[PDB]
Amino acid sequence: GTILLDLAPEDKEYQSVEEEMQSTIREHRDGGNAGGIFNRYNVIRIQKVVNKKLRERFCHRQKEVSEENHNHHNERMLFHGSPFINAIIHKGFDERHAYIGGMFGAGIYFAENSSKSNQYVYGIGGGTGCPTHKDRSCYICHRQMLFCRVTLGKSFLQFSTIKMAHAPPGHHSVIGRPSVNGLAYAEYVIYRGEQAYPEYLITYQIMKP
Ligand SMILES: CCN(C(=O)C1CCN(S(=O)(=O)c2cc3c(ccn3C(C)=O)cc2Br)CC1)c1cccc(C)c1
Ligand SMILES: [Cl-]
Ligand SMILES: [Cl-]
Ligand SMILES: [Cl-]
Ligand SMILES: [Cl-]
Ligand SMILES: [Cl-]
Ligand SMILES: [Zn+2]
Repeated sequence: GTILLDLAPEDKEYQSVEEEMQSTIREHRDGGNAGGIFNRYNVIRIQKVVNKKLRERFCHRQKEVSEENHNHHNERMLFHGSPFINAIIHKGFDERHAYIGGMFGAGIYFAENSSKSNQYVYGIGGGTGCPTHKDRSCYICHRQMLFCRVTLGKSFLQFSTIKMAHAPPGHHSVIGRPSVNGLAYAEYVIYRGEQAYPEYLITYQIMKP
């Protein structure tokens, strides 16, 4: 039931998304190992993901969370990267595919920094990089990430690794927060797929500095 609406680069909605993507790039602690060395993307395409059933599921859950959290669903626009974008835009996020070994356990991970999500596009820690050149810093091959609506509800703030299966009691999400001698950039984790909607599909390259 998914329809992808291609946005014209002249569209202000396209430009809004690209601006968020470009302006949230950060220098990463790993010197570029996972996601590559760049300070700018070349955006190839931005598509709006239209899926009535997925939207219904997302909205139903958002209403529940809102009622459970003093009428604040705390929706945030956040980036997601993984090798599973094609499945996500058709069937949604599915925590049954999330396993307990992750830094914050069996959840679906999002970032406020696009360059953090870019570290996951080819796998955890960038995997082995692009299929053709096996280069995590490939400047040739195309990449995709999502810019998603994410229902956070009441977030549990976590500063170090804790492998949990579900949000803590009374909460709807976990935020891995920067701390001294800890994380550098925030990571946002939900443990129910229906708390995210894959609003925008971005096709891009990283650019060589
Ligand atoms: C960013 C961290 N991260 C995730 O959050 C994963 C969470 C689970 N997802 S998921 O979107 O729910 C998901 C995972 C899937 C599939 C089909 C196979 N999958 C397999 C084998 O996993 C579909 C989806 Br709809 C994809 C995103 C991740 C990212 C890259 C690689 C891996 C293993 C996990
Ligand atoms: Cl416009
Ligand atoms: Cl980092
Ligand atoms: Cl193309
Ligand atoms: Cl829709
Ligand atoms: Cl897939
Ligand atoms: Zn390549």
